[PDB]
Amino acid sequence: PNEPYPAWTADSQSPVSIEQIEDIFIDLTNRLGFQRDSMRNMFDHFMVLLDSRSSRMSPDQALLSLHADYIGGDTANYKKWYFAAQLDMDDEIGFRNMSLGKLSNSLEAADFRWKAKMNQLSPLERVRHIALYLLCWGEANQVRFTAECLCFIYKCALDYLDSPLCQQRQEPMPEGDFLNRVITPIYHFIRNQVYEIVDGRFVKRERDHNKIVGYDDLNQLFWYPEGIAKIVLEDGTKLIELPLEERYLRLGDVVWDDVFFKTYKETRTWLHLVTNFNRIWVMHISIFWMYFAYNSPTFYTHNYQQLVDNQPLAAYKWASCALGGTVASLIQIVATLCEWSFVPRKWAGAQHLSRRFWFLCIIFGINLGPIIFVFAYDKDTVYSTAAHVVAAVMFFVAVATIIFFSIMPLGGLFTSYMKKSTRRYVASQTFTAAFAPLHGLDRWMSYLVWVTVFAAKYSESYYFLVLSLRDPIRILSTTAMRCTGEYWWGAVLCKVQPKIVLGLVIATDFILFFLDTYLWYIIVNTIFSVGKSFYLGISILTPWRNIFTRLPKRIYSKILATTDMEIKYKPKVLISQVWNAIIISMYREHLLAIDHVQKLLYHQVPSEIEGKRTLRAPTFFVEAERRISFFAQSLSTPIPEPLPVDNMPTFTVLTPHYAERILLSLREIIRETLLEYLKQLHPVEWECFVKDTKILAAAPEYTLRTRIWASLRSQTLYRTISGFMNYSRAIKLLYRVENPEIVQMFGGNAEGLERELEKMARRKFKLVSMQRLAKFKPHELENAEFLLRAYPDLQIAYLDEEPPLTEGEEPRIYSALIDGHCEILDNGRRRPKFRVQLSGNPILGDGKSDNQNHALIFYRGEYIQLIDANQDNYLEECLKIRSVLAEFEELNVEQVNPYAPGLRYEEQTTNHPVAIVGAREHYGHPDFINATFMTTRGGVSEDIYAGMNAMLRGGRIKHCEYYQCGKGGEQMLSREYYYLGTQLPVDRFLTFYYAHPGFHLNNLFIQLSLQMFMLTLVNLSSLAHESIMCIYDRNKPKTDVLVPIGCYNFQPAVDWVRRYTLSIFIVFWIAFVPIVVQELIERIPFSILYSRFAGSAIYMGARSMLMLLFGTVAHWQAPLLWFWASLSSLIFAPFVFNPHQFAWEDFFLDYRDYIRWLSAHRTNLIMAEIIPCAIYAAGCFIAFTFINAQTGVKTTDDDRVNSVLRIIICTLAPIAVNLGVLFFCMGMSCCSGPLFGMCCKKTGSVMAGIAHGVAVIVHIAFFIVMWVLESFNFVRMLIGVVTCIQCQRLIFHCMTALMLTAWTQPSRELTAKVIELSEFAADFVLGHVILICQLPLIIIPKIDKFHSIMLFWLKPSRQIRPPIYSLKQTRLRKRMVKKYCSLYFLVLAIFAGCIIGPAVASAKIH
Amino acid sequence: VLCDVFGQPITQADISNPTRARDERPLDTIRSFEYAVSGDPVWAQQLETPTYGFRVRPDFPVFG
Ligand SMILES: [Mg+2]
Repeated sequence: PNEPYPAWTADSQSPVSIEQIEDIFIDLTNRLGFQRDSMRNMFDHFMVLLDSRSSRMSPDQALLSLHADYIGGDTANYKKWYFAAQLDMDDEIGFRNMSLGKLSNSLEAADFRWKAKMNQLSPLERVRHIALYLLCWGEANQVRFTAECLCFIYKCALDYLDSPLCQQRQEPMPEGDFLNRVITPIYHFIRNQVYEIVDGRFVKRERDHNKIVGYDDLNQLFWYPEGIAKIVLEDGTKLIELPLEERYLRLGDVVWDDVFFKTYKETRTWLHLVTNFNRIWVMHISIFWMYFAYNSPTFYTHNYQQLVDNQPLAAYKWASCALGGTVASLIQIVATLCEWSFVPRKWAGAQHLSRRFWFLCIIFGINLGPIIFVFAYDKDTVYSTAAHVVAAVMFFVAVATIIFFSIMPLGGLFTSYMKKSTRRYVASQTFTAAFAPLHGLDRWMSYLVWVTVFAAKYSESYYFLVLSLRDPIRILSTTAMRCTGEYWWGAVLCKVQPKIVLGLVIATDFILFFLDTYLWYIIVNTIFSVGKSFYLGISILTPWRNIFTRLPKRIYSKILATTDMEIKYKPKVLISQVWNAIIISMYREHLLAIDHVQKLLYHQVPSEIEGKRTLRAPTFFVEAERRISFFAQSLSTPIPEPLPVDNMPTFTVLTPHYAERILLSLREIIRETLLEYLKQLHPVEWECFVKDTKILAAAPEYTLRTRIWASLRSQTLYRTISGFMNYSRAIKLLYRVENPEIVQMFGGNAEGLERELEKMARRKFKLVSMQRLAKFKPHELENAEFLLRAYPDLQIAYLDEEPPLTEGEEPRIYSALIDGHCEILDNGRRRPKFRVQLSGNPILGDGKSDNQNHALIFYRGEYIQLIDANQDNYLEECLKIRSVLAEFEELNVEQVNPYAPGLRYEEQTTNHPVAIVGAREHYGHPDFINATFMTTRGGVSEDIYAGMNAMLRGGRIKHCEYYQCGKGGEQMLSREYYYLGTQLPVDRFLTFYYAHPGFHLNNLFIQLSLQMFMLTLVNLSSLAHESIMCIYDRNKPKTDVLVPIGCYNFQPAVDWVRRYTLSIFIVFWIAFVPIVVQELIERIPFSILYSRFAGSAIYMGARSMLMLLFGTVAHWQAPLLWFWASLSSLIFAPFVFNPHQFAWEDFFLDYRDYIRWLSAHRTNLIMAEIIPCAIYAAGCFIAFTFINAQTGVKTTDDDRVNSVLRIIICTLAPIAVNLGVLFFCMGMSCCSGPLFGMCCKKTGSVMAGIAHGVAVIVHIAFFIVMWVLESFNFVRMLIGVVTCIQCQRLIFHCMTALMLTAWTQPSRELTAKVIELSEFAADFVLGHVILICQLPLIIIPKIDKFHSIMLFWLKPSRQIRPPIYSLKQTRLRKRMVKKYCSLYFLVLAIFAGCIIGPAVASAKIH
Repeated sequence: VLCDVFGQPITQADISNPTRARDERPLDTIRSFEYAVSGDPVWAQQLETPTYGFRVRPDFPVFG
């Protein structure tokens, strides 16, 4: 007691005293030239670590465990780097990792020698080894992000220290030499690639991301012995050619601009998709090919006809299905070809691909040869049983190839066969392939779930495929709608329509094949999760009172560490002191009234003459409710038992801050009013507060209390700070409750007991970083000092700057630390505890990471909790802190000597530690961090990237079920995805894929399938309209002629539409279920609402509506109602829930706001993406031309006719008009600004309106010229309109594609402008098309009450009158209402006239 | 004009922290931090900077 570090200094068994640890730091600082004020900080850090680990074990074991964790153990990063780089043992480590299951001048001898060397060290040498690393780490600045560079520096320094040069030197090295010589050049290299100097300032220069060397690129240089050899000095000699004791002194002469280089480069996203996830398309496409090939004998049957039922020879059937292996073998080759563009060609490990390619092509040739032999006509003309045997063998060979390529990962396919001395792996196995294995039942569950899923899916899909497509294929592939055709090309334009329809059907079903596996995965996961409850014994039928009645025993056995105590006191007196504390804590927060308190408290009233009558349980056991219910529910799940608070470790809470509010000002209270809004949100608390005020009482104290009350209900830093200070009082309460002898031995001296409790609370619990504390406004400093006065134990870190020493040189930048006990200087500032100099400005890139990095050197303890600016905490949740820390599995383990000679690697039980623990209501956002594990392998930040890095390095991630945190996309082309995809085992790969990226891929596939079905529907409806129909049922005989003579069979085509509609409806229902589950438990102007969904299923929605209308009018099918209803609901859902949209005044205010709102090899790679648009446009054009071809009626011979020239005028006229308008604008005094300033300051709006008008007029002309022929036919225009729009989109996309790869630059600007005008014109029409549909809904006067009824279904159901305004505002409101009603009606009249005029014309015109 | 805790003055200022003495060893900083919380004369009487200085104590072992 009364000592700085009781666990180490007060013990007589300590091997090294504190006075012998201080001198080691002093000597190292003298010899290497570190800064002194950083040495003091690191001494304090090391002593706190020693104090922390010594409170639960012996000091001798604590020092050894720290040494093993930091330098010499299997969990140390330094040993891994040493073995990977100096001894060149990466291949052996990868091979050992591959075959751990069978195991459970060489690697074993090297490990034996390392252990033997580490086993015979004195404690002083261990202390020196740890101190040197900590001192190096404390100065590293931004080099802390690169662990391997720091390891190299540490090795060089250690080698220099033991040499006679250091030992025989007389004078000490000048202070500040390390930072000036070693760190500053690397910082300069890092900074100079992002920023450039202009006019004396630093400006962020812009370049493509592939020419910037990030942190990960520097780190990967120090992974290989070849990378080390590239370090070169100025005179031209290599660093490694010098002896080992002189490399440190010359480390300041290295020129870094000639060393580092880019190691990973990005390309188009589809290349990354193909390469990363190759194992899935292999198992999908190969199976689909076999399924389709086994059921389509027509394409390879001699003179096939179903009537003559001549089956093809079985040899052909078996040979055709054997082509599945070739597809899989080709996919792997394509995937390997793409990977060759990600890595440098000469970097280590890149030579594996060339070896892999030859094996892949050999396998492809093997799979291809015998099939070519079988298909040869020599054995076709003459039958041979040998060919049948060959086909039978090839079937099994193909199946085996499919399985082999579906299981084994891409990285590591043929390692064992090469046996070459060159690098056998593409990536380093030590740092990118250290996954932690699974053990126990969880391993078997992973196999079983996926086996069940795939067995269900593959068996289910075949039953639908064998029958939904057997008849349509047979009917479509043999029919012949003969005509004379169009002789400009021939009769080919009409004879191939059924085959095109068949191809479209097959293509749609191929996409539909991908959507079943997600469904089956969801179903199987749900079933297994439900089933596991019976093994876990979860009971939901039990009453809540059966939970509340068992609460005190659970509190006694799970919250208090009463097992270690001797049983002198009764359980009830212990439980009471905690229950009363919680209840009283809730009262002081104004959550309960005075009358509610006595229903819950333990009472002392009964007679004291008998000791049993002393205490009585409350009647409760014989926002407050939510918290109590959660506490009671959470105590039911099993909890690890805690340790006494004198044995618990130390932990720190870290918080960033930037421009957030500390306290609310008086203006924010009395002005708009926030006070009334809060009072009408939280009344009962307000009456409680006002009642409590007069109990104790410009009214300064009352004003301050009002400020605090307003702050505690709003987003402020004070709320979060006061929330998380509950950790101290919980620890003090537990400490005083768990041992009453200390309480008794004070004998009424309350002050001494309070001081003793505070001293204990300071040891175990510790920080806010304010990067702008030197730049605050005076009222910000006034608030900042309030926190230090209110909470004396709070620490603040900030950045400080000094004028340059020499004139005209960059200023110096420091980092400082202060707290509430610091002396106040006469300047008004507080005296800093530490100041450490940095080499430059630390914030280079945006984000919180650089804020956390500079303040990270001031943390203490073993564990860190990461929070943010706005988070909440409660007293009940803080009582369980000791049990949460037990999830890391280090508090109650056996201590062993890591350097015992007999131990083997496979026998060790501490190979994979726990890195992240995340709370939930195996990735996740981190809450608690293992400080030692994470700070030696990089920073602490970015959350998902941190999780991936921790998983890749070899750590584990776990979740806590009984804790709650008060919390309140396409960029992933990264290295991590590539490493996970190309190296994980199959089951883990499937589990990873079907969670994060599979959701987005499913969302894309549904959208693609919708458009494919729409195209198929257009083509099928056109064919049905042109053809002569016949109707029949399944009661048909084998084959007979139908009553209409010579018609064509198309009923299965109709049936396919029904089947597809049912399937897509089921898929939509399953995908919509979670939204219903989330929403149904809880019971804005038009411009922004439109902009939110703009480009999100609205334009594609309208394009689909046009094709659906065409497919409806041309031919009628019953299931089309479902699509109509679904699309209408999708379009009009957002406007239904808008509050008070029915009102005329709101409607026309929104209308006014909307109207005013209106007022190398890369060359072919960047343009290969245009093909899908071309295919879609070609399909639409063919569908358009088929109706024009007049195929249904007996065609006249040798008469030519065409309509393609009409279409090209249709597509090219508006663009020409827009270009002419732009030229006219250029002609009209474009060289003189004032003319445009005086005539129309925004003259582009006039051109936009003209463009919209002419775009409408050209469609009007389309309709007129078309109905010249058709006075009563309507179907024929819509497909042409769709074709025109698609051609416009294709032209715009091709122009943009060519643009992406004097009036040269004005040409680019005009190319941008021409699509901009067309886009604006389309949006203008779409907006009014949306608006006019809602007119009848607002006309009825009863809509108001019915919409207001919905307010009762809504949870709040609270409405308050709007603020008062003057009469002139009302007059302007009614005038604008008049104006916009008139404008709306005029626009609607124009729209109606546009349709009704041509109706009269069709009769009056020829 | 500047002074340390316990009132003793300062002549040589640290390069990084201008408000701290140059030759003060870490144990003195720890004792000053402890004294800043509760006023105890016992903390001030255990200082050892002037008698030893920033050099290592005599009979410090030798490494290599
Ligand atoms: Mg959280």
